[PDB]
Amino acid sequence: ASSHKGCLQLRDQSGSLPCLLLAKHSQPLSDPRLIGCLVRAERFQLIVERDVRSSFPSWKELSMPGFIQKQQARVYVQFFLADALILPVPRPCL
Amino acid sequence: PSSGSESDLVSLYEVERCQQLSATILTDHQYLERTPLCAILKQKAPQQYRIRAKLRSYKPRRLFQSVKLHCPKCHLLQEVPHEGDLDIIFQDGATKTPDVKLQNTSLYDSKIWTTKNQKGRKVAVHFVKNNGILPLSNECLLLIEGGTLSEICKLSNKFNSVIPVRSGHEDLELLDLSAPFLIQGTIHHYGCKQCSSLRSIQNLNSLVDKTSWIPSSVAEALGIVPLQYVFVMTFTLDDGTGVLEAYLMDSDKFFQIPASEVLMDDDLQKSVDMIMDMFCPPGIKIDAYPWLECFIKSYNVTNGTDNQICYQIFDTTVAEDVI
Amino acid sequence: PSSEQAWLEDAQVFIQKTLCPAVKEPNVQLTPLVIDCVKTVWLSQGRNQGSTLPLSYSFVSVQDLKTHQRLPCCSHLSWSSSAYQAWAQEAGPNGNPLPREQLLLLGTLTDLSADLEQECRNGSLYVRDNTGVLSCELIDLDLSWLGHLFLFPRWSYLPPARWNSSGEGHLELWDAPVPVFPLTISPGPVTPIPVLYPESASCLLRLRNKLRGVQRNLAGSLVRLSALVKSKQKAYFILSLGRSHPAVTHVSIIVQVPAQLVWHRALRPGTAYVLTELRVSKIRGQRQHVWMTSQSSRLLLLKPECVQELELDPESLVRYSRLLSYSGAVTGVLNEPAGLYELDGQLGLCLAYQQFRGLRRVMRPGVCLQLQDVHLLQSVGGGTRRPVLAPCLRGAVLLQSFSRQKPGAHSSRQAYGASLYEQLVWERQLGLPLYLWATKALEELACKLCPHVLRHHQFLQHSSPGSPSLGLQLLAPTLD
Amino acid sequence: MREDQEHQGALVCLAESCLTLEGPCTAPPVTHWAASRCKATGEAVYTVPSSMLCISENDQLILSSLG
Ligand SMILES: [Zn+2]
Repeated sequence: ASSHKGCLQLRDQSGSLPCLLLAKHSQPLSDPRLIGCLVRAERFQLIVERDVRSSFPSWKELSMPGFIQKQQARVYVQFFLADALILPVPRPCL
Repeated sequence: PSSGSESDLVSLYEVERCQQLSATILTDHQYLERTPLCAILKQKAPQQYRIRAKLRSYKPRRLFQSVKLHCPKCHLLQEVPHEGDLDIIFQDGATKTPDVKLQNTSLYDSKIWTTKNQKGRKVAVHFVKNNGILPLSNECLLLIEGGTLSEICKLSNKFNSVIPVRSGHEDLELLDLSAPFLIQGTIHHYGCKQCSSLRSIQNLNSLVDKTSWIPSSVAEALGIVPLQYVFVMTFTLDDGTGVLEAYLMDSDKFFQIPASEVLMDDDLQKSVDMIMDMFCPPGIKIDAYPWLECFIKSYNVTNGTDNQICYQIFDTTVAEDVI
Repeated sequence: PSSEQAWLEDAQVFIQKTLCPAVKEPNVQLTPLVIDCVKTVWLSQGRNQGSTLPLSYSFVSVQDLKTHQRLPCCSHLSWSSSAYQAWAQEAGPNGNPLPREQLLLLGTLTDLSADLEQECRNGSLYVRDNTGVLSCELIDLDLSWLGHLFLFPRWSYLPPARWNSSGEGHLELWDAPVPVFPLTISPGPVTPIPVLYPESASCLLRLRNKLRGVQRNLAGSLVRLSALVKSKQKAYFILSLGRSHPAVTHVSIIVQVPAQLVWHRALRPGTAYVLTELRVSKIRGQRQHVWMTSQSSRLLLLKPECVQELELDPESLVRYSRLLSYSGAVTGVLNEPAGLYELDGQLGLCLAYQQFRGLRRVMRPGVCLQLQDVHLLQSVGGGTRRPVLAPCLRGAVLLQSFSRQKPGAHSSRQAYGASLYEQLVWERQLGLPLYLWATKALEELACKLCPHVLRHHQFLQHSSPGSPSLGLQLLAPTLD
Repeated sequence: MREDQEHQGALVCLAESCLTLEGPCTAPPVTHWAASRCKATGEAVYTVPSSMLCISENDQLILSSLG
């Protein structure tokens, strides 16, 4: 659970990826005990949200590229906790 | 800036006790309680502290600039000469004429050559003798005048250790302390001109022995203050509570790499580059930079009249498994 | 005293104390013997162009070496850096060599390990002096040398490895040892030994009933042999002799007495041998019987006057291994703790399905080897490109030559976790085309987690009831 | 004199075989940092005054006094 925005983030080498759990269909995740662990997920979905802000004059130009002004792209995942597996990193020690 | 305003938040540090494992261990003063960086800033200097941080950045990034020569007697760093400098020194010896009374003595004997095609360069070699007798190669101290840096280096890879010299009217003398006062295989020894008061080769008679040729011993005999090899760098130690810019200045402690040989051995250079790019991986966010625990001291400076308060690292080494 | 005389008196002290065996006084009569050995090998060069006594070289004990040294080192005894290079870089081009060092090694040679909890045979071999004991490896070994005391020429030491707990180096040898003890000429088997020839012997391997009268000895050319197999207590390895080849019959045999285990190191294929004082056994469910060694068995080489012959698919990817035998040189490593190697680069080479452990501490680029009866597979799993050899117990691995190349660097990313790959193979019993991928996976997980979120020797440790290995749990659902 | 001349000649052989007796000079091997420095030559090198690096022996004293 990240300090800046609360949003549950997945973090591993090279960076991070936001996520959106759900305990089970139509019920939310509910115990803090689950922060810290490893979750192995294989039946999941990957999303995007293109936030283009082009400036096309007419429908004609839609055939061309020379009118887009900006671009961004949210990206994140979502899955139930009936599918993924939780693994508790055994408290690291020598 | 649309995404810049968010990056200004997304790149922030996080807190002070994560899951991930430290990257450095302090060898001493482990009993010391962790002191937040902010708490330190609000206090006077000097003082000892034990902290945890992440290297937000480090200097110099161009890591071939991370080693220095240091003279302890006058505690003042010294830049390392270049090979071009050594060549500018040695070039003046290539044209010198050997003297007959400097050839064979009770202490050293010689052999001469004239290298062809090399503008008529003159070269002379002298072999120091133990108790009047030439010792085996592993203990054979050899002297050169007219040899180039590469030649004296390759020759020092073979003999015990070698001293560049020139024809002194009384006796052989170091041609220039800008050149090595002793080159020992991969180690070029340099001295502080401001603190040295050198002597001639005959003064090797002051040595306790003529077989070990300990660089310190021969330096003292030739009246030269040997310079120390050290790593020196400064690091941006971020803690979230605050960010601190300390100094590093040591020989073979933290890195566990010989600052004396790292310049001439490529494996060590690969190793140090790996270590620094591991503490500070290229490009990715400090969000993924590893924690670094260490022990630091604080002190005053006043080089600009007053304050210039500063911090230096001590008694800390990279963990074993993360090398 | 003179330089040569000082060298000689130093050698005198060294012999007396470091070398002179506890069984015999610090006898000075030994010193001329070793002096003659060093003189012989040194002057017989001619190229030495040296003093009568090689003053440049020096004397080093086992314990001395053990404490002091930790680099790889080569005593290419009595050779110049030119001749050294000519030998070292014959394993080239760019074969990163051992260093040339002027040391002399003198010691007793035995199979007996330094441990006395048992006999501790384990097919192991060792050098022993008054100071310490150290294990060794020896190409084209001669067993007669057991128990004898020698000078060792052209010898090399490999240091222990950072990852390794036992922290033991080992010796490698390039030429026969010279005994300090004067030539111990001894007689041989004059009488033609009564042995069963391979046809009658094999008929007996089928008809175990007829083992009477004809002496329980054997002879023939070694056609087939296993690697040295180990049970949890028993250790053994199987061999087979043929009258010729292609021959109608071959006589399979098993060595199994612990004291005899060392025998395994000596034999070589094709060469013809003689075995003695045997029986035939019926191992559990192994209906094709084999000859076996007794408390009194002995093994010997075969010689004409020394024998007395005695006669009474794209649609179904299930694909086939091609049995063969091969030789060459490895040229790299792809995963030392698991066991993958590149034979001349052209052909993949695993080694997992052996007991294997004995080969680890040797195997490195520039090693020359021979394989007998070894499966070859193609189009293997994990999308891997090259073909792959993969010895198995019914085969055996043989050294052609030690490598002049020194070992490479340590790095936790590469060096750890052998026990885990091994545990997979033997507890789960995968098939190689799945094992290749079951490597590439853990090689990708330890690229995310380790060392930062978790260190190798926590992640890859062999799973134990006291704790499951994360390097096993993560794979389990896909694997099982 | 055989041994003495042999020894002095070994020394002289090392020396002469190392000496460029004739012909032009040659380039020795160069390591990563050395070649990189040479390529970067023209760069102003990172450096720090020794004052900022604990020239204050008084602070050193009262520091070592601390427990
Ligand atoms: Zn100075």
